Amino acid sequence: EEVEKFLDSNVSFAKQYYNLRYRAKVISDLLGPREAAVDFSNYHALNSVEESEIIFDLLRDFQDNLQAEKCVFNVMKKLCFLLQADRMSLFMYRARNGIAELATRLFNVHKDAVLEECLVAPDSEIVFPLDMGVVGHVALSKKIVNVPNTEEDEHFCDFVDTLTEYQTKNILASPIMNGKDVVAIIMVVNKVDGPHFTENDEEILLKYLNFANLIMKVFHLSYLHNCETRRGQILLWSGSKVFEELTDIERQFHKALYTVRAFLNCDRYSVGLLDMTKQKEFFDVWPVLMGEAPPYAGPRTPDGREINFYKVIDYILHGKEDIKVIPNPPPDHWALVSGLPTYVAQNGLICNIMNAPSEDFFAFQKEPLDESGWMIKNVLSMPIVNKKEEIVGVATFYNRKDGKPFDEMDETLMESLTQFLGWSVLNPDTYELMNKLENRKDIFQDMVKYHVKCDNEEIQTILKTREVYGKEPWECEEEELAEILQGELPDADKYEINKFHFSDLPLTELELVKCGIQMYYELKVVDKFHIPQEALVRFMYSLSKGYRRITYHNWRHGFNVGQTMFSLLVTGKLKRYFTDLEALAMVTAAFCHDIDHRGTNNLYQMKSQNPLAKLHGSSILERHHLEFGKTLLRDESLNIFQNLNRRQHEHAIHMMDIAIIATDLALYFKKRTMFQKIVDQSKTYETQQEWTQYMMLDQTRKEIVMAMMMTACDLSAITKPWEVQSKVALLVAAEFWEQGDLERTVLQQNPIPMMDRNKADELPKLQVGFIDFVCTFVYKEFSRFHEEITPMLDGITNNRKEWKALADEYE
Amino acid sequence: QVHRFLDQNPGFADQYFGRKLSPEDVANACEDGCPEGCTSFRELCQVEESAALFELVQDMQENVNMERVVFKILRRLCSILHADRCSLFMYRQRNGVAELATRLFSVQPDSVLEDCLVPPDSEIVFPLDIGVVGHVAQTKKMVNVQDVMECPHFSSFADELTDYVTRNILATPIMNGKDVVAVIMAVNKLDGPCFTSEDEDVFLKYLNFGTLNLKIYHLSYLHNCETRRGQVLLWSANKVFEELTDIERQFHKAFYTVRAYLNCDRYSVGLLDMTKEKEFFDVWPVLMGEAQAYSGPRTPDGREILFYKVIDYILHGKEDIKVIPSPPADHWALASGLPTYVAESGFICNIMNAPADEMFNFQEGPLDDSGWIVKNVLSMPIVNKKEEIVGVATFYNRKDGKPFDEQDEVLMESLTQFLGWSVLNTDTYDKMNKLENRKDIAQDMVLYHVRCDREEIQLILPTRERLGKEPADCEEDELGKILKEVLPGPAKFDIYEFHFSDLECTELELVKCGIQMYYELGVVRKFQIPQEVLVRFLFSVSKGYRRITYHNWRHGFNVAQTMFTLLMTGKLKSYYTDLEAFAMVTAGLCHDIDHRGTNNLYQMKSQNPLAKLHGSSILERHHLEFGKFLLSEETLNIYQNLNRRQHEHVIHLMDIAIIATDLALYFKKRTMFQKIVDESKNYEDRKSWVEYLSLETTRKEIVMAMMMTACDLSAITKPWEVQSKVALLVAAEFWEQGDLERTVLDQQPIPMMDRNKAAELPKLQVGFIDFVCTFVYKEFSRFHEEILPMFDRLQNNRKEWKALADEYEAK
Amino acid sequence: SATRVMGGPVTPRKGPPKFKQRQ
Amino acid sequence: RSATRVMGGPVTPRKGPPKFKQRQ
Ligand SMILES: CCCOc1ccc(S(=O)(=O)NCC[C@H]2CCCN2C)cc1-c1nc(=O)c2c([nH]1)c(CCC)nn2C
Ligand SMILES: CCCOc1ccc(S(=O)(=O)NCC[C@H]2CCCN2C)cc1-c1nc(=O)c2c([nH]1)c(CCC)nn2C
Ligand SMILES: Nc1nc2c(ncn2[C@@H]2O[C@@H]3COP(=O)(O)O[C@H]3[C@H]2O)c(=O)[nH]1
Ligand SMILES: Nc1nc2c(ncn2[C@@H]2O[C@@H]3COP(=O)(O)O[C@H]3[C@H]2O)c(=O)[nH]1
Ligand SMILES: [Mg+2]
Ligand SMILES: [Mg+2]
Ligand SMILES: [Zn+2]
Ligand SMILES: [Zn+2]
Repeated sequence: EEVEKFLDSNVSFAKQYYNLRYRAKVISDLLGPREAAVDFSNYHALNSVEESEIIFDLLRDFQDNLQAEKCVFNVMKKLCFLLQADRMSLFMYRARNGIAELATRLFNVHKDAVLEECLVAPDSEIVFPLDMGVVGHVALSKKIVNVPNTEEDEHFCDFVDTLTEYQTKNILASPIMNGKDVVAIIMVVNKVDGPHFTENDEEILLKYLNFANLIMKVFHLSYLHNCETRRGQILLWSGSKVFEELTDIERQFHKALYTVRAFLNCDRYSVGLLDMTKQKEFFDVWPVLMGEAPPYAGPRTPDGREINFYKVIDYILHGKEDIKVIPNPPPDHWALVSGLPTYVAQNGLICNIMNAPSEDFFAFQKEPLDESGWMIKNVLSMPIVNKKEEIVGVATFYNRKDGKPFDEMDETLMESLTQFLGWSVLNPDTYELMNKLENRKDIFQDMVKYHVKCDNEEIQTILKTREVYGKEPWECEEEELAEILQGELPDADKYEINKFHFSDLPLTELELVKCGIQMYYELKVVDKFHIPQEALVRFMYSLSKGYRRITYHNWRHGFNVGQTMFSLLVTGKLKRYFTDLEALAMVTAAFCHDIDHRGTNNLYQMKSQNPLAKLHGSSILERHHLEFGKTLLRDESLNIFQNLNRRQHEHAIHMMDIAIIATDLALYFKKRTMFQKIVDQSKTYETQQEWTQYMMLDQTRKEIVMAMMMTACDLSAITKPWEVQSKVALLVAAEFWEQGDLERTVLQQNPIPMMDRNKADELPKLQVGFIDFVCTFVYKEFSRFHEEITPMLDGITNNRKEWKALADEYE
Repeated sequence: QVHRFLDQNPGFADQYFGRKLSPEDVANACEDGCPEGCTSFRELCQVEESAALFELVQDMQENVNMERVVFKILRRLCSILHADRCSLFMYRQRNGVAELATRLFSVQPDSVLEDCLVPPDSEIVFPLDIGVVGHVAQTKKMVNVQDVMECPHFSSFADELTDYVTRNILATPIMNGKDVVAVIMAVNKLDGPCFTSEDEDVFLKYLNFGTLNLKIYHLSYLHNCETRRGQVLLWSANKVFEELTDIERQFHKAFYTVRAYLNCDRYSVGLLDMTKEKEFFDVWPVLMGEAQAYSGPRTPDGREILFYKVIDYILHGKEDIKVIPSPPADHWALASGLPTYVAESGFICNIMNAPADEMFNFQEGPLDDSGWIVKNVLSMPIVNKKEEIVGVATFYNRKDGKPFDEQDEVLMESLTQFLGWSVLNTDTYDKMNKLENRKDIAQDMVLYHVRCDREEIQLILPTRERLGKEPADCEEDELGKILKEVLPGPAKFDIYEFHFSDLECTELELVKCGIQMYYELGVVRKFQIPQEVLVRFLFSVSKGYRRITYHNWRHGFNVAQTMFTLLMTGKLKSYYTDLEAFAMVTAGLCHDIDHRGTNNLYQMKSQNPLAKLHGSSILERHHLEFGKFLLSEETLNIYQNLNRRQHEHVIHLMDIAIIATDLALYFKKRTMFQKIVDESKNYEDRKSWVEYLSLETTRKEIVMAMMMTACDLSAITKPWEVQSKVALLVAAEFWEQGDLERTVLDQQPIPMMDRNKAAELPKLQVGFIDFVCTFVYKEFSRFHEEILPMFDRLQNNRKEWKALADEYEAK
Repeated sequence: SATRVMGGPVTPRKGPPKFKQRQ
Repeated sequence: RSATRVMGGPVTPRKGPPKFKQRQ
């Protein structure tokens, strides 16, 4: 009894004690699967107990996975009792074709209804444009609207009242607002108490719209998140397939659309490619102008081309996947019958169509195309536009997989896809420019080959097969060709082709060509590698034609370098370190070293921005000659190395790249020290045979020796007797003065005294400066290497004496 | 006081609380008739909880009340679970490893948000294998620990760090359907053994609201992140397809445009070198010991890791973008070594708390000014479709100070994946430039071999002998005076007659006559053609023709001569102006302009680059192309003194004239010319007909297109002595192509092109005459009576061949 | 159904279609 | 001060070699 008084006197003390132990039990019971203990089969104001139970019941619908429609309907049923309204409805906000509309989702909701009796299927949808009555007014107003008395108070519509044989006099609606965009509109119609709705009902609606707003907010965000995720995947997957290869437009578009077929969420969709021909040829225009054929009168693209779908790609995803490509589709093709792709190509506008059969503007198929009864219900068509604002194709997307019309999110998804495809038309354009540019290059390269390759009439000046046997060279046996050449080729000893003082002045170009073939014979490489005689003669003659008719770098310079290399191997005994295969490539590389020399320096190619300069950033003319020399060797009739096996061919080529590029003076000035080390080390061996055997094995030092030997041969004109040198000089200076004039007129630059005509009388001073700076090191070391190349050093020393004498006279 | 009594008698407590309460309350309690809701204070708890819970529902509706709502929930969750503290750990994934970082810490019922919100730099991070939080987040189920000591996964990091010791732990994972958002824990203050089963149920039912607010927050963040990624891919693709550029410009454009969506303080893009091997001269120094082999890091492909350019983006306080050509090793982005490490491994690196990282060297302290220190770094490799790392992109401090999470990793990885794939647009750009350069070089190489040089032009001009000056230094009157003394008169080589024969003239004489034909037309003086250009152009055209049996320079001149004699002798000049006669003769000269000796059918069969480049009418488009190319040269441009209108008109005619030489077009447009002839017959006199035809453009083109066909086949109309010889040259060319098809293509040639059927040459010639030649010359003779000699001779030739054909039939 | 429409979605105003322009 | 008693860095009990993501 005492405790009873203590609890009863201090009622507050009994409160938090109840809160301490009996509060968890209350909350757990209330939040569990319980139904509100309020007599909804009545009409009265709710006290705190009933109000709390209604709130708790609405809170109980916040379970996982948030079924949006069921939870909203539950709020609607409670709002029926609280607001004393008769029926409630919900209008989802939707936007297609840029205009907004409201589509019914829940209709005829009363306090004694179920979800199935009020849910609205897409086929039973009622669509309200924003320019209509109270439903449209609320969406535009974004504020509670209370139609208090009757329908004579502006912006009221009678369609649904006639459609549903119902009468609406009292309306109180409010929009569900997701920050700045309207998601749905909730509405009440009529009121079974008497005179409409009071401000209390507006407060009740606002109070209990908090739960409905949260449910729609989750539903709206999940849909937005899913749509944006699909757009990211579409762009990524499309980019992956676009950049896989460089292919034409039909192959590229087919790959991209097929890959992203999962994210589009459509049953069927097809793409029609328009012809891009803007102008016809003259012979196709003549019949029209002369009246033979009537002019074109069909629809035209905005840029001014005839609308002609030449290829249509069809994707079918009904359940039996099928992809077809139709060339020249018939005008009654199922995709093109409606005329919508033609309309899109004509106007270039994005088209969104709901209820395609009921659309009278386009002749859509009202019959089931498929045996399963696949109606065409929703269609969305947009044009594919390249960077020139021309229409490349029309992409059409048919019924969605969920049955709902294409809203603003579907339009944005496919618009990004068509924007990406329209941009990616650049790749097929480059691919078409690819084949044309490659074919044009091959055509011109074949044109050069004819102008340089020796023909059947010119080869008879050396082979003379017609006079001896009466047959053409390609019919004569190798023994017969050898017998003719033996009596035609000049004698090596008589012409002194293996001497360091040999002069080409009293010989003609044909005699130089005959000499060149003889040097190949004297190396015993024709029989060893089974080089065909006709190919050898044709190759040497084509080399004669390849060299330009310029002052110094003509074919005569090419032979003198090649002749010197032959003498260095034979007379200089530098062949003792090299194999027969290498000597064959080394001599051949010398003959082709400055093959298509234009008479201009490497630095000139830098300054004039020649196509050679852009192609070869490094040493230019050395690489250009190497490429051209290989091109001549690749031809069948000119391929000397055609009888060499795989291993020998690459080794022969490898010597050719190094030797030809070694002719650059920039490379020589960098590696001249390494050659000095090699020649210095050569003196640490007891016998010459020991050094030789070491040289056959090491390949890096063989290449460096070969690279230096190219430099010695290239400048070998300085070692010739004074009579030959005095004419070779002033013959290359003429080439330098021509380039100097080119730089003055073309580049508006003052040339160096080496290139200047005004300093012609100062030339001998530069030659001494040239000998003392470049040529002296080449031959001083080589003469130290081999005692047999002493005449080269003796020749240049004599020449420097004469040039110095001339320079002394000038001073 | 009495609390221990009512604890020991649960039956009394339930009985006392089951008693109804008097209307007298203690404090407000929203007493709307709720004193006896089936318990003494259950309704009081019902109303108070509903009012508090509803206020929370209101809070989530606004926006960013996530932390505020959760804190209020945890404040209310405590004191009903009697937990001492309540905390919230957010779930995030970096580097593929999930972490749980603290957002809210110990929450007493009297706490405030400022005392419990955890700044990102002050947060505690746990992995999934440490603590009960990892246990909860891995199994995705509730964990109730009745004693911390017996727990096998408990971690004492936070216990020692703060000061508090934990005894009972109750945690749940807040579930977003499939992913984990957060973990909520309640700790201690049970005043008993542990958390009871009634606290187990209340925790889940009460926290369903917290799941709702966290689900909205998580969805909003996910929706925002996906939106940014979609825009990044769209804007990046827009800039990639703008044009074909190199990797430097393309990466700079894409990264600069998405700088807003990236949401980073700074980020730098470093580009790696793409050279695989080095040239021979770069390998020699390391082989002879002059240099040491590379010992630094290497890419997985095997390249030496060298950054040949670094693009720096600074967005912290002022937008500054720098491009460093040679980035030194002390560069702020590179000094860390992370970009070097990424290039080594190719792994996506995400770093939290950079100054506390010991693996890399992040400079502890401020970079530049304004105290900008590195806190969070994210680096990914840019990899092309060939699985080669072309660059490394490093992203620095997030703009909101949070560590880089999974959403950021996906955002930048998609950007780098897209930009890595788009290297193909840069590889194609480089190969574009090389093909264009190679084509331009080959064109120059062709141009030299076909153009007339200084020495060869002295065969027609001799300016050196007569004046001592080069042709480029002579005035027009002097050049005209010498040409008059050199060029033959109109009465010497029968240039005005239909029976002209070139068998009595040399190639140089044909060239001189060709220049003479231009002089007789009067186009040189009227259009101001420099004489040197005219002579060079004609000589160049002579060189352009190959040295083949029939389609050689002699055939080219014969066609031009017949065109000249058609205009002047045939009186077809009446319908054309001097400008049009200019184009026709020139188009006649260049109609077989490196014709290769084979027809279009062979080009299709042999798959020549001509067949690939030109879809149809090959070898006429080629002849048109090369003839235009020769005229484009400055020294060979005879149209260089024609204005834009006249130049375009002449070029337009040459396209029509040269292409119409194709026999396929002549057959298709044969009847069109016949109608034109018939329209002439409807007129009364030539004066009226001339005035009508000289103004119509389409009719003149068709007539002129037919003139080329008569000129091309003009050898038939030649006298029998000329025709018999020419027909053998044509047969020889056909037999040569017949042999080529038999050997190269292994195809049986037609009887026209068969050596074994040479005895059928007379019979086929008659068939040729009766099928092709008869129509053109019959109508032209009908059109103009001056062309009648050609038709008379054609019939005579047919009689001669028929006599031979009948003779062969006899045997 | 609830909206008393079996066939398809219905709109009070049926006029010439309005189509969206490209971005 | 912060309720976590941690200043200037997100400390972590996990000590070891950092693990980095691999490309997809
Ligand atoms: C006899 C005519 C005078 O000609 C010259 C005048 C001066 C010089 S130079 O070395 O001192 N300055 C050139 C270097 C530049 C750049 C650095 C400074 N310097 C200004 C050399 C030559 C030269 N003479 C040749 O005989 C000769 C060549 N050059 C060549 C090219 C190499 C295939 N071949 N051949 C056979
Ligand atoms: C000299 C021996 C050839 O003489 C001929 C024999 C027959 C024919 S053909 O009516 O049969 N057309 C060929 C059609 C093919 C396909 C079907 C049957 N037929 C075999 C033409 C010619 C002919 N003779 C010429 O003199 C002559 C030309 N053709 C040509 C342009 C030939 C590109 N130019 N020139 C000057
Ligand atoms: N006939 C009918 N109309 C309803 C119902 N629920 C809401 N409404 C709305 O009543 C509105 C009256 O005219 P509106 O133009 O605002 O558009 C009408 C309907 O949207 C319902 O259950 N039946
Ligand atoms: N000081 C404090 N410690 C907490 C709080 N919540 C959890 N902890 C303890 O921190 C520990 C870290 O994660 P555990 O799984 O090891 O178990 C945790 C609890 O023991 C809190 O709100 N404050
Ligand atoms: Mg050279
Ligand atoms: Mg022809
Ligand atoms: Zn040279
Ligand atoms: Zn011809």
